[PDB]
Amino acid sequence: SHRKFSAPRHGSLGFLPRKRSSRHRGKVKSFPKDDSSKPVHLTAFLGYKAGMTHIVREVDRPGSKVNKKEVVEAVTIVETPPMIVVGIVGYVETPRGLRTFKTIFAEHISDECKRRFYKNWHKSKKKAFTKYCKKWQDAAGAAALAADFSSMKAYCQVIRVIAHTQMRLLPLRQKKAHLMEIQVNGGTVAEKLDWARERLEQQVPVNQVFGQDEMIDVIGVTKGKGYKGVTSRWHTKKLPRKTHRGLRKVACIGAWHPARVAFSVARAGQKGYHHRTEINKKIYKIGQGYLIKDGKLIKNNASTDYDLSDKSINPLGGFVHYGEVTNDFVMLKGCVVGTKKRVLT
Amino acid sequence: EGQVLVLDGRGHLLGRLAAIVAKQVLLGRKVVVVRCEGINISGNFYRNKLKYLAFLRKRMNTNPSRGPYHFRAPSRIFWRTVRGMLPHKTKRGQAALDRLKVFDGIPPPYDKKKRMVVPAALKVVRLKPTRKFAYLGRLAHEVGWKYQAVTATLEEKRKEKAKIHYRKKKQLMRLRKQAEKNVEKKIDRFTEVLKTHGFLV
Amino acid sequence: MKTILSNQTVDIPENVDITLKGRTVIVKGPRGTLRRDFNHINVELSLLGKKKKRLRVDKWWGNRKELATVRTICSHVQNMIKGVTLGFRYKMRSVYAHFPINVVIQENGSLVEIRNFLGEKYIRRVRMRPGVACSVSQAQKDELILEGNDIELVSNSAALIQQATTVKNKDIRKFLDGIYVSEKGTVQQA
RNA sequence: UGGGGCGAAGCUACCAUCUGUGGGAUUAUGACUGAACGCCUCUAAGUCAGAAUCCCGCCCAGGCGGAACGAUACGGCAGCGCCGCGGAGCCUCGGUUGGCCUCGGAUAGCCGGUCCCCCGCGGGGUCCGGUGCGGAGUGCCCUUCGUCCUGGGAAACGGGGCGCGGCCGGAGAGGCGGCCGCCCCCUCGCCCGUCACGCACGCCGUUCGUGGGGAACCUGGCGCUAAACCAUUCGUAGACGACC
RNA sequence: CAAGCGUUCAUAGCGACGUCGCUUUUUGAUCCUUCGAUGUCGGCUCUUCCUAUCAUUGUGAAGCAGAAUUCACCAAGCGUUGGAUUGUUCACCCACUAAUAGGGAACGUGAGCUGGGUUUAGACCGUCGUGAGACAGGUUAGUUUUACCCUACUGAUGAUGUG
RNA sequence: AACCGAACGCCGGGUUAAGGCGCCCGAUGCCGACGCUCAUCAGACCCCAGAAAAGGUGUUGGUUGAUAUAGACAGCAGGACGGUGGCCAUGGAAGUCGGAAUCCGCUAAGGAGUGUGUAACAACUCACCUGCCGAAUCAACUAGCCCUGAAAAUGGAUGGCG
Ligand SMILES: [Mg+2]
Ligand SMILES: [Mg+2]
Ligand SMILES: [Mg+2]
Ligand SMILES: [Mg+2]
Ligand SMILES: [Mg+2]
Ligand SMILES: [Mg+2]
Ligand SMILES: [Mg+2]
Ligand SMILES: [Mg+2]
Ligand SMILES: [Mg+2]
Ligand SMILES: [Mg+2]
Ligand SMILES: [Mg+2]
Ligand SMILES: [Mg+2]
Ligand SMILES: [Mg+2]
Ligand SMILES: [Mg+2]
Ligand SMILES: [Mg+2]
Ligand SMILES: [Mg+2]
Ligand SMILES: [Mg+2]
Repeated sequence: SHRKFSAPRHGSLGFLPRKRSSRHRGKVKSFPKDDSSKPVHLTAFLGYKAGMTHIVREVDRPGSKVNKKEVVEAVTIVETPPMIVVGIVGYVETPRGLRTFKTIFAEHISDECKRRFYKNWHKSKKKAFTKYCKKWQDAAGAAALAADFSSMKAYCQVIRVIAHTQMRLLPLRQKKAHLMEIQVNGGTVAEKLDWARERLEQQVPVNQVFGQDEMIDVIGVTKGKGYKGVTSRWHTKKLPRKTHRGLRKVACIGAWHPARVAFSVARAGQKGYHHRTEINKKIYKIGQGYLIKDGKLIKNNASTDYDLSDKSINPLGGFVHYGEVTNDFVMLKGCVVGTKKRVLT
Repeated sequence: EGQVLVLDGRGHLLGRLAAIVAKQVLLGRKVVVVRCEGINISGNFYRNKLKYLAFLRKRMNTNPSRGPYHFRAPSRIFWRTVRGMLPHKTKRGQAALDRLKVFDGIPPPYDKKKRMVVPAALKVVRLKPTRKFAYLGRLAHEVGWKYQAVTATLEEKRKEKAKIHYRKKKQLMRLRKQAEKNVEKKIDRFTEVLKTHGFLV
Repeated sequence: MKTILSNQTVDIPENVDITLKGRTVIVKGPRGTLRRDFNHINVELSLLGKKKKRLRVDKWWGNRKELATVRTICSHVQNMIKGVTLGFRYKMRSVYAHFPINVVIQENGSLVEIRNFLGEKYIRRVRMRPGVACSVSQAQKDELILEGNDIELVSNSAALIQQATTVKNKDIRKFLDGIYVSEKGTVQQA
């Protein structure tokens, strides 16, 4: 017999191998469509979550009840010091998918970047990238990187730029940088390459990638919550106070005919630590780190022109539960996925 | 015959071909069907789309990741149809399928090999000219390929290339024929003995 | 019953020069050149008349339903000839009670721009097909002129704006407004 | 948890806050051209518009599915990768010339040649001339298959030394070609003489792709010179396991 | 099919006398399976499917001017609520809306619950019985097991393969 | 189970029944006949495992009746009148809500009317009859093949593949 009294399902399936994520720096899954006409830019970056705050903006939505009123918007602040480009990488299109030719990273490399290779390192001899580098100065420094780029010019189509974060600058206890390919959505390969050629080894800050008031999408991993019963996980009903064996459950899993519990019935399971792509968040402010020309500029952070104090976004006693944001943040409308200190793509 | 087979899927009939492939796979002969986008089907476009979409609804309710795999690439689609004509539960049937091999477009090694055509699965022969149809390419697209565009642009790139070879090969034959005439009185009593027992007339 | 033969000759004028690539007829006269493929219909197109006087379409081992088509090819060919000699002109007269349908062509032909049909704020836009030169008439009040060589192309394009202009959730017995075709003719008449 | 105010941290609530994103095929339907059916016709051959549909895209998982590139065990005893070229021996098998290429049309094609014309040795065009139950035919082409003698003719610079360096071209999942110097060596396809090769005394797995695939060990040259896991710590995570 | 209604007019909408079907959400027949007993009514929760479309998208109808409305097509994409009474399924009313469509899955779902009703043993009235006692005639009290085992599913380690 | 053939010591060869013969899967890897149909739900075998009245110029055959070089059919042009507010009905019905009826002239041919519609006309149209064209045309039945009628619940079965 039918359900007497209809209702929506509890919690979407288009979402549902609700497992502990296999990765942790939010992997970008789709890089925007490179229209070959507009200039070369990077399409992504890699900040990290600090904390949050009361922003007060004047509004300009003619028609609304709040035209020209003050409102407070809750905002995150994403600590985003500049990212170093180490290596470039070329993808060719195929019937079978999108295979990768030729990864080439720089002479030099870094040391934080090294970290994101050999698991336990104080044990290691730190040998990574020691015979690669040797190529950035000889006769075979002209073969396998020159004939190579010529190759990546010829046959290749889509070019990303491997870039490692500067972990050192942060208050995190972490020293292990966050490498990621960031696609270049430029105009034409070669132009989209004699450029990455040039930005090897080189600082890349947030004001290249991003503009203040661009809608962006944040890609990161949900804040962890352990095993949860069905009522916390799938957010179901509770059964009444009477029930002999547990009231934080689902009564009926299935009909004693499709003789399997289904796909799509509510269950106990890992909640949180899930990968998630949140979209279309606004940038309220692109920041600037407190740098020196004489004696600090803490001012150049939270000092809007309509108040002109000398604040840093750092509240009194840090962003509780990591620390002080000492370089370029981006201030994002509302809340973003993930806990504090979290790598946020 | 012996050795590896290469069949050029274009202009064939999806299952009519696959029955012939599958017979020879079971006789130990290695077949390689190529260019499966080109493979075509009797009945009008939509008919077989509608018939495919019927497939896609067939799906193991209690978990679908177990349930039937409705592969979308024509290679894969055809494989399926060949496979249904093998006894693939058993060891000889899986050992059979391994002798098969199937591509969308026409790849390395197989660009570079001459390649054959089953007239008894060939559309112009098997069908009437006043009847309608799908290309498994377009069918495959509207069902969830991602790679009709790519395997187009690559095949156009291959065609342009292959044309060069065809033209250079064309130019060697013109040399052969001119060099027969430029030496036809010290091979004029060998060519004799050719044309006498049939060869070369 | 299969009919051994059916055929038809199109009488081609002295102006035009058709030249058929196998089955594909191309036609060039004064106005321009048209092309069309009968790579479906399956017939034998001969150009028997010397100097150049006859297209003859055969059909040959054909049953009833393909015998039909002898005459249809024969038509799209006359219909080309009239197009490349004379050229067609569909006129379409806007119609109303009240809100003046307010047309404005906007590259050359191409964009036919329609404010105010029935007080509607949404400005309907309509593309023409290639080779179809729309233009607002004169010597008459609410009246477009769609000029082109190709019937096929000229009459989708009539119909596109004739159909873009349709009322909804009313009596279309009563609400007799929109733009619609009044006169299918030619540019030059002879 | 003696009681109760207030209460950081942490969980957590349309009880606070933030964010929910795009294409394609077309149904019904509406249409264009237009046949049957010397008219009319949404259709018989052709087209067009068309959605909470369907499929896809963003989104989530990620294969007895692949990618790229890092480093490759100094040693106190180690063990290997190449490269080449050397000697035995478990085993697991299938095979027993190759074919090195257009595109597609099918009530049509193939090729030649352009005198002529346009484009980038090529491509396109036009004219003519041949083939088209196809003879620069997958009914297809090629290459040979007992050995060497030597002493004529026909044929004469062909081939070789894992002969040796350089420049190409080829990337869809290349794995292959191609094209140039120099050393030494050899003189082979077809006719013929002319002799020869254990002639095993009618007998079977004969012949090769075979320096197969893989698993164990005897020579030289050049390079090499760890990471992983545990323990510890941390928590970004928690049952334990897993992870940062 | 079709006699009629519909001012007129068969067939916008309807439609008699007849007649051809489906459907298994109604009850019957039947007695094929189970009596070394498959938990026997309702409610809650939770999935999924069907369409026999109540809403909404796109459409064709009307006796469609608008407004409002019914007929029908693709169509099952997302909807179908809060209560008073009632063991109830079933009902009726208030209320909201956009709708308050209809159904299936062992008459979906007792090692999910509850146990209100059925349907033990205690009891009470009605009637019948001479009586023990009977009564789809009323009424109040009445123990609701066991998961560790294979499976499905949800997560979690992992696995041969890639030196 | 129960249909069809066929009744079974254990084997080699040959041969068959009922069945089959793209491939699963043995056999058509006949240069097999002659047909019919294209299904936006095809069809595809005695039980047995699906449909009906009823539809259906979807196409193919008949059957019968028609029409016509005195030149039809179809197409484009002209008339479609008068005797005549004919009679009943008046509420209007002069051809026309309805009916008895109910025929002549001009004839060419025009029904005292098929309809639109009009309160009634008109105005329009249709029978009838002409003008223009050139040879086959039309109607009712009846069958063959397909289309519709045709709507169900874990996903989906000519056996599957096709
Ligand atoms: Mg429901
Ligand atoms: Mg209890
Ligand atoms: Mg209305
Ligand atoms: Mg569309
Ligand atoms: Mg249509
Ligand atoms: Mg369209
Ligand atoms: Mg009546
Ligand atoms: Mg039991
Ligand atoms: Mg329906
Ligand atoms: Mg209640
Ligand atoms: Mg039940
Ligand atoms: Mg129980
Ligand atoms: Mg149960
Ligand atoms: Mg009780
Ligand atoms: Mg009792
Ligand atoms: Mg008493
Ligand atoms: Mg008594």
